[PDB]
Amino acid sequence: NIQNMSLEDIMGERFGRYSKYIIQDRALPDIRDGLKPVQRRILYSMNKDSNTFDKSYRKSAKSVGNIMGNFHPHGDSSIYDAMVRMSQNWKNREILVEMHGNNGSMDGDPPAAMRYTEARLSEIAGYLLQDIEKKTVPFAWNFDDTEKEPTVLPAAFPNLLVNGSTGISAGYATDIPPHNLAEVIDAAVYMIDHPTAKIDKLMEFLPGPDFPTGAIIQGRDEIKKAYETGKGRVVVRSKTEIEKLKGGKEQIVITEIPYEINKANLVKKIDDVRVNNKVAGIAEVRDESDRDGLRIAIELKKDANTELVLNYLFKYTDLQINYNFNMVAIDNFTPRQVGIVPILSSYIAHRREVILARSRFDKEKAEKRLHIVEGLIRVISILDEVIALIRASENKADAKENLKVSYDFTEEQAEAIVTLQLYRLTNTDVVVLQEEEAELREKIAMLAAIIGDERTMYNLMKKELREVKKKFATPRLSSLE
Amino acid sequence: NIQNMSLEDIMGERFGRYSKYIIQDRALPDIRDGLKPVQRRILYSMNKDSNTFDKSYRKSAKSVGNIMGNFHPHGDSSIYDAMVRMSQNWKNREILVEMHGNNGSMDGDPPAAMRYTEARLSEIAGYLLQDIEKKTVPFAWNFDDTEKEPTVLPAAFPNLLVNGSTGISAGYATDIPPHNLAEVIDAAVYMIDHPTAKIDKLMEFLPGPDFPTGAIIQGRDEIKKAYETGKGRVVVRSKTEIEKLKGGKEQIVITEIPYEINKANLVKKIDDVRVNNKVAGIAEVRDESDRDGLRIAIELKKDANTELVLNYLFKYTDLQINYNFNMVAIDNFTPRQVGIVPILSSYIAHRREVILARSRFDKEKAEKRLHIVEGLIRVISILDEVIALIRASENKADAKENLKVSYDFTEEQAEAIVTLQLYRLTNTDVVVLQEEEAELREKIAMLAAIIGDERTMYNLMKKELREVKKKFATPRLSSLE
Amino acid sequence: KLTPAQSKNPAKNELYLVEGDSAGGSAKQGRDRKFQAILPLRGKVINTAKAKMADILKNEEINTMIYTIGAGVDFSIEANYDKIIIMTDADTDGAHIQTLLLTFFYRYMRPLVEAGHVYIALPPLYKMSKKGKKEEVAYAWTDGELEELRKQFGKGATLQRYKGLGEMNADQLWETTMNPETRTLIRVTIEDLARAERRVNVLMGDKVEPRRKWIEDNVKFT
Amino acid sequence: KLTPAQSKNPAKNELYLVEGDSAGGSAKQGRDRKFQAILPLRGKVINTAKAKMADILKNEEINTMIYTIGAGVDFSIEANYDKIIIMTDADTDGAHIQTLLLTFFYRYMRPLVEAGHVYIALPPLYKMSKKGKKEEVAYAWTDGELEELRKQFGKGATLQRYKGLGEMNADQLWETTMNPETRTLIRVTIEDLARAERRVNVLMGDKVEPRRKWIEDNVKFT
DNA sequence: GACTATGCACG
DNA sequence: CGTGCAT
DNA sequence: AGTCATTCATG
DNA sequence: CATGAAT
Ligand SMILES: Cc1c(N2CC[C@@H]([C@H](C)N)C2)c(F)cc2c(=O)n(N)c(=O)n(C3CC3)c12
Ligand SMILES: Cc1c(N2CC[C@@H]([C@H](C)N)C2)c(F)cc2c(=O)n(N)c(=O)n(C3CC3)c12
Ligand SMILES: [Mg+2]
Ligand SMILES: [Mg+2]
Repeated sequence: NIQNMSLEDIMGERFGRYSKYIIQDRALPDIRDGLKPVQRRILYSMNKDSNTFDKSYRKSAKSVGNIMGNFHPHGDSSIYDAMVRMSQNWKNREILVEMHGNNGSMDGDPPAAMRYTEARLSEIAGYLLQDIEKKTVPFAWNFDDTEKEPTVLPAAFPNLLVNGSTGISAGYATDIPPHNLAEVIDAAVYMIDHPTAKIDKLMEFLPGPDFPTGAIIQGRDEIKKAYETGKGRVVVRSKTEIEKLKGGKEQIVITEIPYEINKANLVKKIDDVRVNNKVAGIAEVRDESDRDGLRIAIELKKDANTELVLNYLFKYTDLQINYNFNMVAIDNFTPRQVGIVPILSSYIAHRREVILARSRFDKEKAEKRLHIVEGLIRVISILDEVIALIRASENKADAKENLKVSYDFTEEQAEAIVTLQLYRLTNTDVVVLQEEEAELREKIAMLAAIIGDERTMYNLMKKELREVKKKFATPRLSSLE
Repeated sequence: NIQNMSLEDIMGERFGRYSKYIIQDRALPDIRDGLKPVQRRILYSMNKDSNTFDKSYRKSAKSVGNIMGNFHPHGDSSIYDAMVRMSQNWKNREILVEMHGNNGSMDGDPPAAMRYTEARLSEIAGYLLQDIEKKTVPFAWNFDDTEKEPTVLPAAFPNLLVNGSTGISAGYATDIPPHNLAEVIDAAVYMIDHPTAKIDKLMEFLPGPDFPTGAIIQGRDEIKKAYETGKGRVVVRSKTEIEKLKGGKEQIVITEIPYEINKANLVKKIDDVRVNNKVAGIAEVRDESDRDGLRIAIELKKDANTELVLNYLFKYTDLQINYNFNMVAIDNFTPRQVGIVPILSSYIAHRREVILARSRFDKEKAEKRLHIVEGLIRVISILDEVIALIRASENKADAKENLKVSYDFTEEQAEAIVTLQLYRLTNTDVVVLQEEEAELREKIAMLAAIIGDERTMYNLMKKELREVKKKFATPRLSSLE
Repeated sequence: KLTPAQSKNPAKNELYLVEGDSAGGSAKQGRDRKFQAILPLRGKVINTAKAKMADILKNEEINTMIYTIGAGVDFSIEANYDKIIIMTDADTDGAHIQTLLLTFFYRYMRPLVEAGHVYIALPPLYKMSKKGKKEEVAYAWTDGELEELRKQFGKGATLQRYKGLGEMNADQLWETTMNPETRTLIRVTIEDLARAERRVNVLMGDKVEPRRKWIEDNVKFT
Repeated sequence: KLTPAQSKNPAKNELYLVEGDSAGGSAKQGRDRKFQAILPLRGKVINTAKAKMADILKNEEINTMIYTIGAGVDFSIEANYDKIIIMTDADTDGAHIQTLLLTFFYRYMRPLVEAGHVYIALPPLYKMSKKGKKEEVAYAWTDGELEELRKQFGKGATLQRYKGLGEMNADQLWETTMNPETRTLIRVTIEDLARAERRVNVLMGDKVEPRRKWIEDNVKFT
């Protein structure tokens, strides 16, 4: 009982392990469904556990215990917090979890414990999971080796671009900003038709992001470079209005702040500019925001240096921030830095494989029912003989053999026949059967088209994408200058 | 929008609510299964969720999320801690939860979080739940009104006396010490035969408790009064040995301490007697306990005042404690103070109702199969006619009517007949059927005996109790003086 | 620590005593901060009828309550809010904190209640909703109200039986139990003195034997 | 805070550095307290290669480690244990803490390793059991060992794939990874110096760009 | 149920 | 300084 | 993941 | 000062 290993050979391997798992399976998004494993396990579990948006909300602690015991071998705090985030309209552009209770706020406060809250998945999240039950996607075993897990979701829209991601692993980081579902789908779609799409044209549809907190974004020149290379610096400015106050007084009102900034603290920093008297127009600073509205009123004194003051704040507080594009996702099991183009194409190809796989699944299911139906049809023409023969036999398997040797049915045909209950004998109508057969055969033709006819396939892809667009679209919140 | 209520009328009602729920549904044991609702919900949920002792252990957080979301409307900490306790061989005499990982110790340390541990129910716990699936016991709706919950378990042994309980509610408290499963069952059994059992005779079988930490118990006179009235003071002394040390030195060794005392702290208090030099034989105090053994060695100096010293410690530290009987359980929905007798009788009657209810359940199930079987038998004699008639009909229900009007079968008979699959036609043997019919009828006779024949019923009760005794019995750990 | 109100006005300023940090958070979120304060009670409140004076003054909740309202405990009066409103879960444990709070108020801040400044707030017991983007929810506070609602929403509509304040959002909290124009409050008066002092002492008191009888005679265990 | 050993003997005294308070608890439970100490590491350890000196000395874990072993950090030597043994989960995060610990030891306590006093302990990866009162469990640490075990236990026996130290008891911890006669330990030697200092710096270092290449060139992402 | 230190990359 | 999944 | 206060009865 | 289900 003793081993010798060098310090050199230990560190390399250990760090190797950690870096790997942290790079792939913890911190980085899949470029396809734009999910990190915790998120995906959350969606997948809540969904499997019929915790859909259309049914009653359910006790967060239950959701997590289930995720933790079945899929995600880590801390409940990690699972829960990540759950909570997905419930946050300000952080995500299309929230994927609905949570009842205190799930935090912009003023930065602490979400209530999983023991107080209740959650279900959202509506749009079902879309990511769409078709998962039709063998559309690669499954793995859970750590228990007791249950299987999707490595990726069917992703009925481009969540990666829409919701974004951040973003700290080993050797890489990732920051990706939210984007307008509608806009992104329009880009996606174009690229489907014209694959060799140049960035400039794609920019026409998808031009700059869309932060859930809205606000003003300037850096067209910069957004281009981001969408191109992957890295970019763009400028984000809260949205400003002027209000006039009875008494030769002027108020500066703010109704949108830059993505990912702490309204509670931002306010304190502004009042701090005033007390430490670092500018002239310092008067009163008031945060008057209630549910259903964000309003920050900074009122001035008499020498209304308004333009000077706002402009000062723009530099010296975070009322104006700078945002960074570091678009790093996992493609072919490895970290890649990427721009609108790869993040789009990878998506498309994914939907392709999904759609094909789905169709292959649907066709088989059909051809199997067709096969049984064809037999059911023959059986009717000899019903009397067949029944007598089942009676003659000695066991279930024996009858199945006799049907097969005698009348040349198949296995699957014999089995369906023999399990027929008695009341089914009540209706022996060649006609109704033949109608179903007809439908099955049109279904199969159609499927077989999407499978071996790339153009029609890409067509279906676009149809679905558009459908998702109409259902879920909403107007921009961020403005571009 | 405004109401007026007095302070007098508010307090009474509010306190009423709280006191009630705290007295019944939180802090106090049911005199029958000896459970508090959290415990019972834990057992019931883990069990329903197939988390039995014979299958793999499962991630505590999962167990609790499930309990919390489905049954117990309270804090996970409360649910979990109570779970942990049930996993504790020193606190309970027959642990009802098996937990993997750090579930605490006697040295008083903090059990690991539910996010680290894994648990399943124990083996003996299945016994409390035994027969629950055979309508043996009163069910209620969960708070969601989505699922039903046992208000009491079938309780295949007298857990109330065996594991005990404490014990703090509103207006009442309860303290009950553990007892030897074997001994208690012997008492129970006697009382079944001789109902009007006097305490003195019952004491012969069940004489004094049995703490899992073993030790010495003195107070026969007192144990009598406890078992009689419900209240009692008994004396508990750790178990002491003398060891001789090369050098004219003497060591005092302790290998059992009184129920519910913190070995880590007890040790500190003893070393404290030494440093504060409150007695003469003060030398070194050492706790040398490792897994699989409790050993406390207090070694002396030269003037081996051994008898004087131990005796001093006996008063002035907790090496000797006093234990209190305050036996308060819930009978007929209300708090009652009680002694061996009521806690026994209530149990018996409970097993009675359970057993009868169980039998009623089993008999019905049988008579229903008998009824179908009798029909299956007739159908065979007319198989050919019947089949042709099912073919004639127009739907499932129509065939069922025709069988009923024509051949005078019943509903349940028609239904079983018509759902028969085709392969069943493979074997039309009046004989095998008649054999089953024969068994069913002997089963029913037997059941109907236990139902309407109190003596045989009480007999079955005793048989089962004895069986449980052999399986689960173990020798005493506490000694009586 | 207390979450204050932007303005100082004893004419119409509300002090909310909430059961638990988490619910208080939700409270701070939805609310008119121009004149209402959230002050959370981090767990089960000191029994100011079964605890010496030393302990009471040392208790974090109580002190914060005292210094935030101003008057003192003798007590003096108007500072500092013209409503002290108690917001707890509608459960047994919630009821218990109401007991504990009014005991304190009754004993020390006694004028406050007499002037009718102490209120208890009635969160809804039920939410009725009839899927997704088009979903409708209404609220009920009683046995009978739900009947009316169920008929209105008729078959197909799901009922939720709120287990605590944590189960509802800030907008929801506003609409039902905070917004002056929609809220339904209880107002504690006292309709004697002595009847009260006996009740408060028997229940909240250091005795037990009497509490037990009270419970025997009064708590109906069916 | 540290859980000490009854006796003082630098000849054969073990210092266990455990990943997490909870596992440490289990560690303190099963063990020969006559000569082995548990000292838990409350979460992810300071990067003593990517943190100024001020921070390092201020870090609770590190200081406690330093004062408990004695020597210092210069370092001096024998005080105070004749084995420093690192016990972590067998997972990626466990491996990460091993990285962080040897970095520190390598950089500051460098003689300790050279004298071969630093060990890593190998908890089992698998438990094999074949119901209830009669149940049999055996342990495996590798791909191949489990093969041998599965054949022995043959069909019907269930396998457990330990996800961490928390999943096992104190008796179990003793038998497999603590009891000198049954434990299997790794002993860190260093087979150069410079090769080491480069590896330790590229990996654990304040640079990144190099770490990234190391990962590109070395981390096989299949 | 708040607080409290950490890694990991980056501006 | 702070991000967000991990300890 | 330790710590920290509190209720409720009782020796 | 604890105990053990609650906050
Ligand atoms: C320990 C520990 C901390 N501490 C306590 C003191 C200090 C230690 C000395 N490093 C840092 C700390 F400051 C925060 C956490 C924490 O947030 N979450 N979610 C946790 O699960 N843990 C535990 C590691 C599992 C925490
Ligand atoms: C708040 C609070 C405490 N505190 C912190 C300080 C003091 C406050 C001021 N009353 C009491 C405290 F000291 C312990 C707990 C606690 O153990 N468990 N399981 C909890 O859930 N909570 C919260 C009530 C829900 C606790
Ligand atoms: Mg509650
Ligand atoms: Mg781990």
